[PDB]
Amino acid sequence: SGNKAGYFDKLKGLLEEYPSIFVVSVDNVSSQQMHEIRKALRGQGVVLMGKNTMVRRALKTFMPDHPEYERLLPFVKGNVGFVFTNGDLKEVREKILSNRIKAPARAGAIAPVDVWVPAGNTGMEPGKTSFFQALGIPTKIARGTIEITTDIKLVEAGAKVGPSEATLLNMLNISPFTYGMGIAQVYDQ
Amino acid sequence: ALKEPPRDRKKEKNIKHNKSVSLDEIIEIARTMRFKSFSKDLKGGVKEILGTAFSVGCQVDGKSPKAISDAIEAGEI
Amino acid sequence: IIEPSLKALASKFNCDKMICRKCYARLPPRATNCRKRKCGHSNQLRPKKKLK
Amino acid sequence: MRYIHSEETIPVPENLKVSIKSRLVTVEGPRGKLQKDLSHIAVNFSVVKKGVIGLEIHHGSRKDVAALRTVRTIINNMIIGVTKGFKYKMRYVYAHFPINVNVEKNAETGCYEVEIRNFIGEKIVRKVVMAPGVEVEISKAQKDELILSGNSLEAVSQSAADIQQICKVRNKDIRKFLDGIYVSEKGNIVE
RNA sequence: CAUGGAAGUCGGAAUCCGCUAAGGACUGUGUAACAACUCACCUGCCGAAUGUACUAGCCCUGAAAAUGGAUGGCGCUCAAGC
Ligand SMILES: [Mg+2]
Ligand SMILES: [Mg+2]
Ligand SMILES: [Mg+2]
Ligand SMILES: [Mg+2]
Ligand SMILES: [Mg+2]
Ligand SMILES: [Mg+2]
Ligand SMILES: [Zn+2]
Repeated sequence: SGNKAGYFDKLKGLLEEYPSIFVVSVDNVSSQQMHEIRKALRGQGVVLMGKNTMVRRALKTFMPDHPEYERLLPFVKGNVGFVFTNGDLKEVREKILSNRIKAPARAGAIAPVDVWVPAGNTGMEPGKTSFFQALGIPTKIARGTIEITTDIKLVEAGAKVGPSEATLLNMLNISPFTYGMGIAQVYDQ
Repeated sequence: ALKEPPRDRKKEKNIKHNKSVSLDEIIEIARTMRFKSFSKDLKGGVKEILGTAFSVGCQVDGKSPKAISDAIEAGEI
Repeated sequence: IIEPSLKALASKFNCDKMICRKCYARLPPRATNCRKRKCGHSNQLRPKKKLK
Repeated sequence: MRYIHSEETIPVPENLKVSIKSRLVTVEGPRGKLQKDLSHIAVNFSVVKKGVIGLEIHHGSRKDVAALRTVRTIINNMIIGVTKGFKYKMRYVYAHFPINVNVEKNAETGCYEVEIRNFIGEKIVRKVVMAPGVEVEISKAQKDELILSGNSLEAVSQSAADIQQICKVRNKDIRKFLDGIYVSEKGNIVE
């Protein structure tokens, strides 16, 4: 538990030195997103999240260094991280909201909103028409390009997406999911 | 790009471990091209990385690339 | 010929089994002790070798 | 080591009715009614809350307490079955010789019977009688499916095992002759 | 580094660092090779015990013979057994 021991002193060093703490609700986010946001905020501020501290903040509450630590006791529920920074609250309100990735479907992901393909010309190779005929989508090949004559409903909102439609969404570059950082209430704001 | 001088044509069927290279500031200069592509703070970690990268060559003479990277006693630049 | 998924489905009931070394009994793939009584619930098992 | 108190609870949804008398359980809901007798196990039933049933054993051994969860899961399976039913699926697998089946309708009683012909190219006609309360269908969604449906898991599963156990190859290497009828998925009627 | 080709995955010998709680000169699949997938590993749920060897009490396998058969017999299970 070498990193556990290094976690105790690193956390103790950072809590006293930085007066401002920002809470972030990150869940099911790709590692590359934290890699890029870490490189973007490398100069100013350090982001660090870990396992739940059930009593580790209660120890800061027992001794009087910060009477306001015990006010933040109930706020921890699960998968909530902390951001330590010295910038202003107004400027940090939207700094970490950048780079919202476009997550593709995962062969059955529940679409919150109805997904539709607007009428147009795909322009891709007509050798993939067997995929369209698998779903029975009316498609006409014009100038070597597959064109959807009439809009066909893909999947109802809240219903499981068909595996073929989910696969077609990957090369069609359309999906209902957009993953980004979530902002939780901080300091009873 | 060192490989202990030119590798004679068709001299790779047998063992080709004769790729020893010198350990000096030349590797640190060549590291500037990478310029710490993956973070590495102020590139000190990248400097140690590139220094220990030629682990097969075992640096030059007694010194080893791993020992050189482990010993944090050289200048940053 | 048999399509691979059906061949796997049928094989799952008669190919992937454990065999006791004392009474030749068929056991589930993850078993650790024979269930029959004439061998004393022995733990001397061997996998069923496939046909190839 | 004798355990003083071991307890578990079963919630009940606001759709069906259950009544127990002399260790005889009666469950009735939208899709029918079922009966089971548990007089061979010493368990104490009680009503914990408005929609929770509790049951327990006092001064039991480890072997006696082990059986306590079995009734809990049986009663939960019955509760699910009487409100959602059960459904099993089967596939036919042959390499060269096709196997043809005929699930004829009710034979003057609630029981169904299934006739199997041309198993590994055999001229035997083999007859199976299904348990009462179980419905057998030939699927129209796509080819090569047998549909089993019913109210009770024990009857549906045992009938499926009867179908599976009746198609057997003798005096041959079964690692090579993979002919037979097997179950492939189990689930509920609704969703 | 050899290499149609082998970006970990014919292969030879090495096997480091960045940033993290963790995500590899790779755990396999896959593939011309990659990628991909997975694995390892940590975290999201959870809610108190677990795992690995040994020791000895009862019971069981090991335990096959000839007229019909003997804890003395009937019988006995919180024993009428130890
Ligand atoms: Mg033979
Ligand atoms: Mg244990
Ligand atoms: Mg006596
Ligand atoms: Mg007594
Ligand atoms: Mg006496
Ligand atoms: Mg006594
Ligand atoms: Zn055995």
